[PDB]
Amino acid sequence: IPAPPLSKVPLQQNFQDNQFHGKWYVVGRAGNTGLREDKDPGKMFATIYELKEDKSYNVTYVWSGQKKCMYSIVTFVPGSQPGEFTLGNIKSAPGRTSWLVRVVSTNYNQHAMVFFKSVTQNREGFAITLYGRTKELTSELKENFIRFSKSLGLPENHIVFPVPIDQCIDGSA
Amino acid sequence: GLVSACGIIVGNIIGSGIFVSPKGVLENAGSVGLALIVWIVTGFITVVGALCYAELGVTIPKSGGDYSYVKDIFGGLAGFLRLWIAVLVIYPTNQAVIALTFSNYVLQPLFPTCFPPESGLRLLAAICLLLLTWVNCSSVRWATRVQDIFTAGKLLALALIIIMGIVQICKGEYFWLEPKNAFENFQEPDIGLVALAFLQGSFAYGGWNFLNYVTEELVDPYKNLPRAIFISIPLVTFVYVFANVAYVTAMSPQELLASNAVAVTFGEKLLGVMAWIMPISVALSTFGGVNGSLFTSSRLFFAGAREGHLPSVLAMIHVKRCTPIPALLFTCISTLLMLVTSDMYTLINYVGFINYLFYGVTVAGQIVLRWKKPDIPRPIKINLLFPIIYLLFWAFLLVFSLWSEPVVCGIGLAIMLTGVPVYFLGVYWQHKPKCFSDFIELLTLVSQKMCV
Amino acid sequence: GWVRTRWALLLLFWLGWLGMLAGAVVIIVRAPRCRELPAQKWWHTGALYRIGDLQAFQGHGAGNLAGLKGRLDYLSSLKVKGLVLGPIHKNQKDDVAQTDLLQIDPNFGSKEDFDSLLQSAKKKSIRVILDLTPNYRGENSWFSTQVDTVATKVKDALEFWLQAGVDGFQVRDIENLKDASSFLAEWQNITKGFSEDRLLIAGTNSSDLQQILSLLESNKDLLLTSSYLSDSGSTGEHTKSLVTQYLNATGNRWCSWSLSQARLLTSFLPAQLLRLYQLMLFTLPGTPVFSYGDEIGLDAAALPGQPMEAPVMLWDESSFPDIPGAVSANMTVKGQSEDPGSLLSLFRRLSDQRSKERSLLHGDFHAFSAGPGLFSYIRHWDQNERFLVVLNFGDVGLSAGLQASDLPASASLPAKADLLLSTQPGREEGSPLELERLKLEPHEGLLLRFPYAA
Ligand SMILES: *[C@@H]1O[C@H](CO)[C@@H](O)[C@H](O)[C@H]1NC(C)=O
Ligand SMILES: *[C@@H]1O[C@H](CO)[C@@H](O)[C@H](O)[C@H]1NC(C)=O
Ligand SMILES: *[C@@H]1O[C@H](CO)[C@@H](O)[C@H](O)[C@H]1NC(C)=O
Ligand SMILES: *[C@@H]1O[C@H](CO)[C@@H](O)[C@H](O)[C@H]1NC(C)=O
Repeated sequence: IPAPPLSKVPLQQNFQDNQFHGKWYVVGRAGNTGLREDKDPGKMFATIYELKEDKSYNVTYVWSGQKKCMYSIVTFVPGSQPGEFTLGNIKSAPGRTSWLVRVVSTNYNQHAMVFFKSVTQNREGFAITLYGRTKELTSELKENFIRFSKSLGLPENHIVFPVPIDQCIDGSA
Repeated sequence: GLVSACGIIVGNIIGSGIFVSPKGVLENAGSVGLALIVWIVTGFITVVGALCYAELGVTIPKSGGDYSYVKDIFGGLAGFLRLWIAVLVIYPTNQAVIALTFSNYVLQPLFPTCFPPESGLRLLAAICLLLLTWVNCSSVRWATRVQDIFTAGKLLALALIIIMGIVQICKGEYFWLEPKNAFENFQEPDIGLVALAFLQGSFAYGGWNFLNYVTEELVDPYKNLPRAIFISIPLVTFVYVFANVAYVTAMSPQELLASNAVAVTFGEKLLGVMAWIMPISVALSTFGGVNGSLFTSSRLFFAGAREGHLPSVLAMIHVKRCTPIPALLFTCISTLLMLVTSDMYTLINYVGFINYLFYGVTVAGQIVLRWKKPDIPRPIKINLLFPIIYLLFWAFLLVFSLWSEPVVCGIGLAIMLTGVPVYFLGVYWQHKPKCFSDFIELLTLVSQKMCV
Repeated sequence: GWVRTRWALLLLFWLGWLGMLAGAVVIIVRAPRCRELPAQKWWHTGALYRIGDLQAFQGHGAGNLAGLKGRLDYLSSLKVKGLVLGPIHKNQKDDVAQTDLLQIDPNFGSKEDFDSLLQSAKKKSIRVILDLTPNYRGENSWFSTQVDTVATKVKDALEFWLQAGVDGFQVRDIENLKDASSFLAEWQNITKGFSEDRLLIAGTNSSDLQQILSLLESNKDLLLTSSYLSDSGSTGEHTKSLVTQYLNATGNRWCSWSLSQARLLTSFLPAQLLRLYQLMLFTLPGTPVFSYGDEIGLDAAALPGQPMEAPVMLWDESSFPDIPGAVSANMTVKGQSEDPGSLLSLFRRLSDQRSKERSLLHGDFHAFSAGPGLFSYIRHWDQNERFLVVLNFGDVGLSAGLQASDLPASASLPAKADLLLSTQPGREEGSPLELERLKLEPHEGLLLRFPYAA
C-alpha cells in the first residue's frame, strides 16, 4: 500500500483562501490508519480555519473529550501551489514529519474534499477527508468521496463516516 | 616432545578458573556476546604475552622465569619487587580464591536459592587449604600422586560441560547465542566495567608467564616452542568459549548471575544425576589447583632464598621428609589471612590487576632490551608489533581498572610501594641494624632448627 | 621435651583441623534452609498484553494476523509474557446460527496465518491467549436468543483451539452469561486437564467484591479480570483498603491486578495518576493485565475522531495523517521510546524488574500504615532482595511518616534503602534515603530496594 503519486490527486483551481475559512466538519475519512467501516467510526470533530494577513491558516481542531470540550491549535503555511499547504513551525531536524496538505476539490459553500500526506523517514502515509459545513452531507457527495478514495487504491472498508454528535463541535457541553 | 609440549602447556594453563570466572566476566560484560568477546580477546593477548615471555627466556636463559628477566633487566629493585609481590599477593590470593571456589561448590547444592552462611564458606575454605598444605608438608610423593586424580576430575567436569553443551545447542534452540537478546542486555557497556571483565577473564589463563620456560624440554626448542605456544593457547581459548556457550545455553544469563556456582546450576538444569557429578568433580579440580599452587609457591621460595633477598630461614628442605615446610607455612598463613575478604571476585580483581601490572612491566623490559643492548643472540625473534600491542592493551587495562575500582587495585599498589623500601634496607644500610634484626634472624633460625 | 613436642604439635594440628570441620558442619546444619520455589506458571511472570482490536493496534500496519508478527519485536521489548488476541473467530452480529468459533474471520487472516503467528510468538517466548467471546460484534457478548448452544460451541471451540496450540483463552462480559460459575468451572477444568500451562481468563464488569468472590467460589485457580479498582477514589487509603480487602478475602491466592476489563487505564484515571498506577500494578502480588497502548498512556479523548472503545495505536506522528500537528511527538511509541523519562520507559523498566526479580515474581506482600493518603507496602521473598513501594495518591506533598512494627522481623525496615526509581523526576536513583524522614511529592511513587538482614 504505497503512497499515491502527487500528480494523480487533483487540485482546486482558482483557490480562494478567503472563502475556505470557517468551521468545517469531518464527514468522511479515508486512509490506512486503523479505522474500518465495520467497526466504530468515531465521534465527529470540527476543524476551524482562520485566514491570517500572511495567508497562513490557523487550524483549530475541536472535539468532545471525556468531559471537557477539547481544542488543539496548529498553523498551515501555504505551499508551492495556491491550494497546497504545509505544517508550520518547520525545523531543520529530520525527525519532523513533513506534511503536504492539498485541497482536492471544494465549492466553498457546503462541502470540500482535501488530501493530506505525512511523508516520514520510516513511513509515508496519506489520507483524504470530506469536509462539510453541515453535520450530514447528501449521499451524492459521500458516493463521490468513496469513488475518489477508491481511485487512490483504498479499499471500501477503509472509508469511515464519523457519527454527527451535537456537543462541543456544535454548542457547549 | 613435539606433541607432549602442547599437552603440558594446556595442562598448566587450563585450571579451575573456568568454573569461577564466567559469572565474573558476564556480570561486567552485560551480554553474552560481550562475554565471549572478552574471552576471545583475553585468549589472543595471552598468546601474545606467552610469545614475548618465550623470547625473553631464549634471550636470557636462567631459572626463575619472570623474576630473572626483571632482575637482569631494570637492574635491582625490580626483580625483588616481583618476588615480593608474588609471595605476598599472587600465590596466597590464588590459593584463597581456589579454596573459596571449593567451598562455594560444596555448599551450593545445600543452599540452591539463598546465600549460604559466610562462616560456612570461610571454614570450608580454610579446611581445604589446611588439608592440602599438610599433605604437601608431609611428603612430595603424595602431592604428585593426588594430582592425577585431581586432574582427572577437572577433565571430567570440562568434558561433561562440553558434551552437555553440544547436545543442547542442537535441541535447546540456543536462544541466547543468537543475536536476539544477546547484546546490551543487562546494562549499557562501560569501559570501566569492561576492564574488570578483562581482569576476571584473565584469571582463567594462568601458569603461562613462568611455566612456559621452566618446563619446556623440546627436541629443537627454538623451532617448536613458538609453534606450541601458538597452537596450545588457542585451543584452551576455544575450550573456554565452548564452556561459556554451554553455560548460557543451559541457563539464562540472569540465572547465571545469581548462582555463585555456575557448573552446579548447569548440572541441575541438565544432568539428572547432578550432585553426584558436577560439585564433586569441581571440588577435585579445585583441590588440584590449590595443591599445584602450593607446590609452585614453595619452588619459588627456593630461588627467592638462594638469590639472597629472602632469609635463609625459608627454602630449607626437611631431612626426613624432602619438603620445604618453612616455605609452606608462610604461604598458608598468608592465604588464611586473605580468607577474611568474604568476596570471591573482589580477590580475583585484586590479583589480576597485579598480574597484569607485572606482565606489562616484563614486556616493557623486553622492549628495553631490544632498544638498549641490542645484537644479543636471540634464537627466535618476535615482530615488534606484538609487544607494543600488548603494552597498549595493558595500559588500557590498568587505567580503566583504576577508574572503575580504585580500592583493590590501589591496595595492591600500596603493597608494592611498601615492599620497595625493604629492598633499600637489603642493599644499602646507612647504619647496620645489628640491634634487633640480626638477633631476630638468628633466633628464628635456631627455632627452625629446634622444631622443624 | 624435644621429640615429644613435634608429635604433640602435629596431633594438636590434626585435632584443631577436625574441630574446624566439626564447627563447619554445625554451622551448616544450623543455617536456615532456603524455602522451595512455587509452581511458577508462565503467566505468573511478567504482564499480559490485551491486543483487543488488531486493526486498531497495528494502525497503518497490515491489520491481519500475518501482519501482527511485525510488532512482536515491540511486544518483546515490553517483556509482556502473553497476548490476548481479540476474538478473531467468524461472527455475524446477533446471529447464533451464523456465528462459528472454529473459523477465523476472513478479514483477520487465515488459519495458516494464525499458525505462523503462534510459531513466531513461541520463538520469541510470547504466549498467545485467544479470547472466545461468542458475540463480540454485538451489543451483548452472549446471544440472548439461546444459551445452551452458545456454551456448547464455546466448549467445542476451546477443544479445537487447544489442539491448535493457543496457550489459554479468555471469556469476557460474563455478567451477561447465564449460570456463569458452572460454565466457568467446566471450561477451566477442561483447559487445565488438557495441560497445566493453559489459563482461562474471565472478564466481568462488576465492581462489587462479593459478586467477584461468589464467581470465584467454584474454581479458585481462575484468573478474573474485573472493574474492581476502576473507581478512581483519589485517596490512597481507599485503594489500600481495596487491595488488602481483596487479597485477604480471596486467601492470598494468585490474582490478576487489572484495572478493568478490555479498557485502557486512561478511561478511569486522569493523566497525572498513570505512572503511579503503573507502579502499583507492576508491584502488587499478581499478574498485571494491561490493555494495549497503556505503556504510552494512550487516551481516546486526546486526539480528534478516535474511537473510544478501540483507539488507534500511535506509533509515530504519521499515525493520523488526516490531522497534521495534532499528534504531538511525545504521545507516540517512537517519541516516548527515545525519552529516558516517559511513561513507556517507566513501563519497560517496571516490566523488566517484575520479570526478573524473585521478590516481585513470587513474594509475600505486606502493607503497613502511613499518614493517611499514602499506600505503602513491601514485597519480599526468602532471604532475597526486598522491595518497598510508597505511593502518594494525595495531591498535597506529604511526609511519608512510615511506622511499621507489625511486619515480620524477617522483612524489617532498614534505616536506609536505595531508590530504584521514582515516577517523578527530581531524585537520584541508587542513592540511599532516610526512611524515617522521607518526603513525598504529590502524585509520587517511590520504589526502594533493600537487602536481606543478616
Ligand atoms: C468440569 O466440571 C464440570 C462440572 O459441571 C464437569 O461436568 C466436567 O466433566 C469437568 N471437566 C473436567 C474435570 O475435565
Ligand atoms: C455492568 O453489568 C451489569 C450487569 O448486566 C449491568 O446492569 C450494568 O449496566 C453494567 N455496567 C455497569 C457500569 O455496571
Ligand atoms: C480481611 O480484612 C478485613 C479488614 O476490615 C477484616 O475485617 C477481615 O476479618 C479480614 N479477613 C481475613 C480472612 O483476613
Ligand atoms: C508531553 O506530554 C504531555 C502529556 O502529559 C503534554 O502535556 C505536553 O504538551 C507534551 N509535550 C509537548 C512539548 O507538548
